[PDB]
Amino acid sequence: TFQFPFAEQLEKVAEQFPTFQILNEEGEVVNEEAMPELSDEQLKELMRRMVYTRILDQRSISLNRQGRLGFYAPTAGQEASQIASHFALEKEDFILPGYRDVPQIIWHGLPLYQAFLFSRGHFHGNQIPEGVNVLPPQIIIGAQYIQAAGVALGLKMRGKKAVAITYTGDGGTSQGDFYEGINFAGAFKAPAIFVVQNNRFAISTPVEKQTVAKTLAQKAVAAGIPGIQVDGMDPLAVYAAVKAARERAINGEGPTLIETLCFRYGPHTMSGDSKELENEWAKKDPLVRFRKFLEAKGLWSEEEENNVIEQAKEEIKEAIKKADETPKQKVTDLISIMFEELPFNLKEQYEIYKEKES
Amino acid sequence: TFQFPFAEQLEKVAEQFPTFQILNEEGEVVNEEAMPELSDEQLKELMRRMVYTRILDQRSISLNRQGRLGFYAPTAGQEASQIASHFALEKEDFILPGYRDVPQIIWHGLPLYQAFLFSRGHFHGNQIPEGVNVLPPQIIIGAQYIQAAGVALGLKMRGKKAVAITYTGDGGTSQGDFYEGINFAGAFKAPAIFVVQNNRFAISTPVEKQTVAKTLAQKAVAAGIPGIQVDGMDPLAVYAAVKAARERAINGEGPTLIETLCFRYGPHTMSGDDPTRYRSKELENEWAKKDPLVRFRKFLEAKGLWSEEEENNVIEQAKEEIKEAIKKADETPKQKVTDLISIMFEELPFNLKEQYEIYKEKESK
Amino acid sequence: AQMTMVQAITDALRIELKNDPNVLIFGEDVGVNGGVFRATEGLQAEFGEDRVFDTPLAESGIGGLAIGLALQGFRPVPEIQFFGFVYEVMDSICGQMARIRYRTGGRYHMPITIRSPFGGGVHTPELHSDSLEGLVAQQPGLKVVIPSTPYDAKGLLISAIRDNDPVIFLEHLKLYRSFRQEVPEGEYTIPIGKADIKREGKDITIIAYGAMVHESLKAAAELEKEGISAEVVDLRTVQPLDIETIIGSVEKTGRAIVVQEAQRQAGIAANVVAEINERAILSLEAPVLRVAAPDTVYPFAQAESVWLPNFKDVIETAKKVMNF
Amino acid sequence: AQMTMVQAITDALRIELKNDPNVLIFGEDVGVNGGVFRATEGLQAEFGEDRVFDTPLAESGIGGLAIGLALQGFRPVPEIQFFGFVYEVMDSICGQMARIRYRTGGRYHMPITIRSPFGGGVHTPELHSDSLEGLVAQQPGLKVVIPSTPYDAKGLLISAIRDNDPVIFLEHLKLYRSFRQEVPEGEYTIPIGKADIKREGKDITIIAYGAMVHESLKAAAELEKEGISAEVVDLRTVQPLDIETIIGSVEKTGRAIVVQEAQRQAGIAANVVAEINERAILSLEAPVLRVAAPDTVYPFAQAESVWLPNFKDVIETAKKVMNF
Amino acid sequence: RVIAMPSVRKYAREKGVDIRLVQGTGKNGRVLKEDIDAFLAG
Ligand SMILES: Cc1ncc(C[n+]2csc(CCOP(=O)(O)OP(=O)(O)O)c2C)c(N)n1
Ligand SMILES: Cc1ncc(C[n+]2csc(CCOP(=O)(O)OP(=O)(O)O)c2C)c(N)n1
Ligand SMILES: [K+]
Ligand SMILES: [K+]
Ligand SMILES: [Mg+2]
Ligand SMILES: [Mg+2]
Ligand SMILES: [Mg+2]
Repeated sequence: TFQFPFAEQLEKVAEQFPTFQILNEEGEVVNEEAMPELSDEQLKELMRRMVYTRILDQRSISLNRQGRLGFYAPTAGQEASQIASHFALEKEDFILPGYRDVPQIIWHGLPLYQAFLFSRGHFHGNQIPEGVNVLPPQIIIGAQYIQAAGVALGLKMRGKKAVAITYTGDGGTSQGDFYEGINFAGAFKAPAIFVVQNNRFAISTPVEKQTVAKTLAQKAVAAGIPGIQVDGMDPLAVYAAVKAARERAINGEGPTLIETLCFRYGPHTMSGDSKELENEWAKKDPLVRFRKFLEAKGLWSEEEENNVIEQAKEEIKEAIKKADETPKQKVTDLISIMFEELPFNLKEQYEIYKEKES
Repeated sequence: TFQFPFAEQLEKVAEQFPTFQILNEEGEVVNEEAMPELSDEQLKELMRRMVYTRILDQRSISLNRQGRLGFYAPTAGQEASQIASHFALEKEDFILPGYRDVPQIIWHGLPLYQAFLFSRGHFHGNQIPEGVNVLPPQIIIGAQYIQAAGVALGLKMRGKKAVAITYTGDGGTSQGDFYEGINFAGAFKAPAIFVVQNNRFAISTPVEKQTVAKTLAQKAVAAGIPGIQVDGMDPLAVYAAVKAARERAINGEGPTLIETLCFRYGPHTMSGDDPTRYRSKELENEWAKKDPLVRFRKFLEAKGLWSEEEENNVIEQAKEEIKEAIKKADETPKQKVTDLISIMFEELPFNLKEQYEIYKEKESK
Repeated sequence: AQMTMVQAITDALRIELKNDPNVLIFGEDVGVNGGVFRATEGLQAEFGEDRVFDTPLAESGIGGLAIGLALQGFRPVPEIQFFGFVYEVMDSICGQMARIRYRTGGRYHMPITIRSPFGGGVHTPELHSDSLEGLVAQQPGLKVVIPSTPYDAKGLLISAIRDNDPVIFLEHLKLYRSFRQEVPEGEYTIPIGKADIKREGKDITIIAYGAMVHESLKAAAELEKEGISAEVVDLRTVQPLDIETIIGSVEKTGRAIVVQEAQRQAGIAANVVAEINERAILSLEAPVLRVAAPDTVYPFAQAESVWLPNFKDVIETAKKVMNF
Repeated sequence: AQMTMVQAITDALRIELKNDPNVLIFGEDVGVNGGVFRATEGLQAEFGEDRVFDTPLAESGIGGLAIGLALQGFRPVPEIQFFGFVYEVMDSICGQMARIRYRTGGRYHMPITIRSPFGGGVHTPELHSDSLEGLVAQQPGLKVVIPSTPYDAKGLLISAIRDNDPVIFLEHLKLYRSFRQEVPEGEYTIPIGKADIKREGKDITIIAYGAMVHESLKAAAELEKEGISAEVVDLRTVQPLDIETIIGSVEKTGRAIVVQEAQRQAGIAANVVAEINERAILSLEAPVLRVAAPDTVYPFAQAESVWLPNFKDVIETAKKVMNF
Repeated sequence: RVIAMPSVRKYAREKGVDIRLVQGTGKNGRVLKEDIDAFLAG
């Protein structure tokens, strides 16, 4: 019987999505051609931010166990994927984060104490400062992708030379909204950057159980847009991919999908939950290779690292104090932010709760 | 700045999905190696069913215009896509049609008069004969894809050597449920055949407005399953593609996506769509020459397997059977509210028990 | 001019496109084609594809696109082709856009109007005619508007578009062009959340919306010959309810019924009944009864005439209340 | 044995898995992990990956899978991780499985039980604690079950799974391990659509479901200190309502209130009020009032204690009704 | 206008009492079942 070349098909499509890498685990440059143009100060700032973010995760976990934080999704291990991608953005760019993408929106301008109030569950945590282009973290997986296509189209219609960037995880890619978002952006040639952070696990679910797709980058093919699979533990690879995607978008050529290969060293969240598979990825730590890369260039030192750590600890201490001091929510606060003009039922209930709060 | 090979990527991927063809527009075999093994009688039957279905289309449109049918999504131009794909199936295979895929489920065993009752809007039209493995036409675009994944999984779990086959259009490929269905089937390595009938328009919307994907077949890549693009005006190509997908599925290798390149000569449906608002006559005439009936007739005639008498016999047969079916539809008793209540649940809940008694009394007149 | 309801809707859209450069209309087949019911006919030709455009076939994506566009300062007016398809986009509506002002403590908002046809009597295929207003009525942060006349539709649609929070605007398929009514040219608004008295009466209050307002006015004409004076209240907006107008009427008549096309277990009738019993039970001569469809799935098309509530059911239930 | 509600759910699931080989359990993290709240712990270990399995992270696909498996003779028991995620799967639930027996005139049916947690008081993130029972209660062809005790959960879940049409089984987060109760080992059932009296009383009927049953029992004990005797009725099933039990109670007491955790514009309380007004208005000494949450989006977690109805609100409203 | 619960209004009719005449001894003038009985008994 006649045989279609399906094995070849699978293999040939795979060949189009090889893992992009600039820096190996020893901090050696293995792709000089693709090295992004960054000043010495930029490279240092990149490291500072990743170190800072690692400390933020350690403190957030401790503060959660103390009851001083609420909902928290650990980020340790994803600093290249989260901080180096953000580092490629401009202030005019719009971020649509998932629930784990708190570090990106902090670096983009959300005050740390508001991030803590988001965790705790306080409307003030979500009152984004004006002109800071972010949404609060999205709980509905994939919803941020279809919203991102609309933000990107909005930017395009206004002639802005900016992108919408959005983040989800490997589990995220199985959602209808994941596919609809990339396809809509593709269809409108919209300046969107879609980032898939593949940390191997959707809660307890291995990525192998999401899909038989051999990469997640290749899902771009279904929208007819370019995809890139990147070493997600490599700050320079991540940066270079998002930078390239941004350039393509802002010049009218449409979106890109980027899959980062990373890991989260911690639990899914702090709500509910191999030792050797955790140890394997511990050696690939983005901090390790970037430390080596900078130290070989005379751009980093124990003293600078220790300084950033203490700076992070002090800023976290003050942010949590500032969260403690924000006034408690009243039902009349929640009613007042429901509409511009209160409908009759909410008018009545406002008076009831005003009187109760008196 | 460093440049990723984005143009090469698009080029090389889409190159993995060239249009599969066996018969060209003149009915010449242009791919002898792929020729499906079909007997002289099977070839004739395939032609008879495609002619029959073309008449069914013409009559259905006429009946709708007379008020004798209700909802109707014309099928002329898709006969290779619908009929030759079904021809590759076995009785045990389960069909999950869209609203235009009425001919597939008729050939799979839904009586013609029930298809007509489906159009008119009558519960009995959906009372599929027992052991006929189909669902009624699905109105929610893409819902049939995620349901097909579950049917396929169920077949796999019972160890049946059968497939679930489902159909949607070019428009349907934009739906989240399209994507979730093929991904779920891939993830569970389930025996599902997904067919996308690309007839160039989703109502008034050109396929190029759905997606910038060069092919619809390449959407398979997101689920990590194989995709095939086929000349949907070529009965032999469609057949061979579905047969190959079926072989893969039943031998435990998981699903396939098949995109057929066809055309609908008629409007989207009979409820007001007007193709002059969104496409040219020159495009319609261009696809008129690709008529699956034209090449397949030439192919059969050159083998001595078809004649005008045989064709006129099928046509007269279709017209008589259609006339009986509309009569049988008319003779179906009118629906009562008590009927609709009774098919709601195996055992009626209190509210429906109450309302049953009320309408029973109303109906005693 | 003497306009049909669909003409009134088009006129509202044209006026808002003209007067607000941020207004965008989009959805399946709304562009070149001008809509499957011609509600956006000529709009793309007049105002351009940058402003009136077709989308890929995906309701969820349409919802997301509207949310995104709103974040970028636009005033989206997306269309959902039939409201039975609302199930595909329920998260964008109820999970997202209804909640964004609240979620961001007023930092962002959603000036979105979703237009969708619904309603029975025209023998549509499955999930085209379903009454699902009862679902979005339960989501805080939305307003839900349902006109019964051309005059109401134009004035409420303009109000809806100008409203800076999400409004669901539901268009009854039976009423699109089954009659004409005088409609003022130019812009006018009708307050959202405000009912109106379609027929003044003394003996019983009949509360209705959508196609059921006509069935109620028909019933009230026949009830008059029987010596029963019915006040007919068109809700116009079903979330939020115009409590003052409803209670005002019920306090005068001391008797009321609520009429909906939706199944008894769906729609908004139970909410109206609960509000009346709460605020005006010291005026009630009798229970507030509901006229509603049977609790089955929306009828196969040929069964619409025996299943859909009609003026005869309104008469029967009115007289039930009168004789209690 | 003394069991928590989550333990009773697991025991019921085990019983059905063993009794009926067509029973399958599946969803996000239900297999290896035993579920987010451990409701399926050890079930895959006992019955295998063929019977209890993980799915990709996609609610709509899970719905579709359940439907298709049901078409192939299985008895699917899928899980939606939190019911705020129902918006993703509304078409499979309301547009499809609820309608299939009707759609096919009894040729196919959907013996499906959807399990999903909901409910507040445990400081979850956004869209985890919302009460969305009001949405599925409006869809003909579905039954909606909400237990408040271990004994009820095990008896109702076995009935749900055995029921040959779709049942939504909603599990309150706060009640999963809030207390232990004696629960018979082995199988037993409790009828769907049947309420029960949690506390006998003569002065006021308090109707509640979910976590509000405990709040109402707490209120009743405080009311009794003042010689106000409240009859507490646990709906157990919110669709269909146990009319005979509710009405029997209200006719005896002559006064009633309905208590829900959902927003006033949501939940099912309005339906209960409407059914009481319709059937027993002649017994009412006072209007039937509702205890419900404010009509805002579900509260930011730290605002839960000021927003959620509690026994103090139940006491206040009961007294309002006694003094009306 | 009269202020009265539906049960009272219905009781008035079943015993042919015009309720608009009766003086209510309930809160804010609300007429009660025992007032219908006090109107009948003189
Ligand atoms: C629509 C939706 N369905 C289910 C969930 C439950 N859920 C929350 S986080 C999570 C797993 C995370 O998967 P992934 O997309 O890989 O993101 P990660 O947490 O690894 O960053 C799941 C299943 C959700 N938040 N939203
Ligand atoms: C979920 C859903 N959304 C929208 C529609 C409205 N609609 C009905 S038929 C149709 C055209 C579909 O186009 P396509 O998938 O290419 O299939 P075709 O009708 O051309 O066979 C549309 C948009 C529907 N039936 N279901
Ligand atoms: K609006
Ligand atoms: K069931
Ligand atoms: Mg993950
Ligand atoms: Mg979806
Ligand atoms: Mg099409």
